[PDB]
Amino acid sequence: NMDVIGERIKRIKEEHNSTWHYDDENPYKTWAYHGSYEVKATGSASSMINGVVKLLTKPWDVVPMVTQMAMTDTTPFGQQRVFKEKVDTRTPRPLPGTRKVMEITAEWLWRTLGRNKRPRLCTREEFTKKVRTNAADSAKAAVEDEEFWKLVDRERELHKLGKCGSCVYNMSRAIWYMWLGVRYLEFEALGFLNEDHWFSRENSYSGVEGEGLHKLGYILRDISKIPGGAMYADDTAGWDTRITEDDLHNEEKIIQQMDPEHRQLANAIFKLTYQNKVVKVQRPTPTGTVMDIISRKDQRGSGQVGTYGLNTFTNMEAQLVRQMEGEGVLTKADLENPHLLEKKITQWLETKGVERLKRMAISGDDCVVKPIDDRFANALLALNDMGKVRKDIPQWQPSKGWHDWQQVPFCSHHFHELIMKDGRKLVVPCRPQDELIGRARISQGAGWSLRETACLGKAYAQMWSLMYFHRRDLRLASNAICSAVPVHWVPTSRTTWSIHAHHQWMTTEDMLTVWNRVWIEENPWMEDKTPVTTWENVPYLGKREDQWCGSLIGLTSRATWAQNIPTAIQQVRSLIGNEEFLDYM
Ligand SMILES: COc1cccc(S(=O)(=O)NC(=O)c2cc(-c3ccc(C#CCO)s3)c(OC)cc2OC)c1
Ligand SMILES: [Zn+2]
Ligand SMILES: [Zn+2]
Repeated sequence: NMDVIGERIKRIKEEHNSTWHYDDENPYKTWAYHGSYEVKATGSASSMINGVVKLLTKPWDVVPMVTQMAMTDTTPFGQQRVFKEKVDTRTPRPLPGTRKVMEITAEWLWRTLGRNKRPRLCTREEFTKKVRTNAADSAKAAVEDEEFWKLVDRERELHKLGKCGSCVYNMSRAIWYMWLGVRYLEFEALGFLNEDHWFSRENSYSGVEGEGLHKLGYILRDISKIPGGAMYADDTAGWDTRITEDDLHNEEKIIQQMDPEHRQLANAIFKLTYQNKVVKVQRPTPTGTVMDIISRKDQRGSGQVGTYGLNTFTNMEAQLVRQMEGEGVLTKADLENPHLLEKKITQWLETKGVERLKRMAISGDDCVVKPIDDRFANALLALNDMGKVRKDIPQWQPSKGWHDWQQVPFCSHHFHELIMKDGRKLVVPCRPQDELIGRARISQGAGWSLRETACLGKAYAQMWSLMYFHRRDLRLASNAICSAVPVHWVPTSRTTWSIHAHHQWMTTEDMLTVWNRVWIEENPWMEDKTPVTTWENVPYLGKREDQWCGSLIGLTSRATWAQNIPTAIQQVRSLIGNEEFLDYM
């Protein structure tokens, strides 16, 4: 194993020769520990509060879920405890028959995904445009520096020789150039999966990449029209820690479809930074803070370019295998059998495979499956054996599914069908309101002026008018924030990092205009393109559903808040100063 990771460790070792030591009190049990050196502690024990949102959401100052979100520890203490709880595990190797089925499904799935698309290398100018159309960070400074690209070419030459000198996963401008350089190289070799939308619904059948939150509900509603059993949405306990060496080897079959110059670089990414990895993690000691240098041959690194796509691929594969088990194609004896018959797996994939993928909505580790019948609830042999053990349920307890798509959890949301005053139906996204308010009340980082804080508040208020308008409290709060923040101020920073976020709320354009564009114009499931001219024609959940999902409607504190909200608006206005403001109440 030292033949792949050696050069990276030797460099860190040499660079930190003053403080390099082998700490014998290290907590690594499944990760290989190479040594430590001294660092300055990074992180915060709590999270910075957005005072603009907090002032306009008074009834939530006392809500437990709202307070909990305002915490979250990124210090070496918090960092060590998250590592201990999840990341320091070992997944038992899947049985020989399970490995055989997985391998056959992986080959077939890769041929299907690349039936119209051809893999290709991504470029410096693509990476440059992405960094630029995100920054408006020291990443835009690096991208503009020629010496950064020279380090990239040096590293790539080592990768062409099957060597790695500086691609280290992190749990001076030199270390940062090595980090951004590692991400460019990964973007170069595997970025095509994201950039050329290999996991779009049209290309993957089960995928939902590029759809966006406002469309996931409609996709769930279309899956419900297919004959079969209930809709299952089982959560995996730490999906990324459950990615095995057999998973990684199946994921790399994609290199067979690549041009030779591309294959070489993708192989270097797999073999050197996925199937082997050098990791840096901060640890508090009595003497101070240290950086630990660890390594391992499996698991997925969350902060990686290929993570979403390769997780979507492996989950699509794992769910097809569970469907085969559910249908009787895969038995307990088959899973234990190394000399298992490939023919029936092939026959099922070639005759039923695409139809079976159409029954699913898969986004990373997130899945919804509508099997042909309910035998699927008890088809747990392959799932547990593959290592995709379900979260908070005994291993052999049958899965509980839903006979109503509106009750199905997917991507931290559930989805409602609303009837508009004009008779038209909308499918809207919903999540517990405490999470939405809790998230909006968090400002990202320290040393942020009122302008930047208010603008982030406007971005959250505008995300709510576009996605969560059907929530009474959120439409009021959103109007209140847009009344307190100057009209010509542009929403800054991001409200979310989700791949399902398209950020149409990042504008000074009228929100009712953006609403019509998303929900009417661009909406393929809205046949009648008649615009909605007033927000009074933009619907709400029924009071009871609103209450079921976290609303404070019907509470005295909420009535007191709604009554006194112009007073709070004026206090934010008077503190921001003399600018142009608009009354939305
Ligand atoms: C990923 O892991 C996290 C962990 C903690 C925090 C966060 S976060 O605050 O940065 N984001 C979310 O909580 C969050 C947001 C969304 C969306 C919101 C609006 C959207 C739209 C549109 C139309 O284009 S999409 C979403 O949609 C599926 C899924 C999300 O989470 C699973 C993320
Ligand atoms: Zn490298
Ligand atoms: Zn809801």
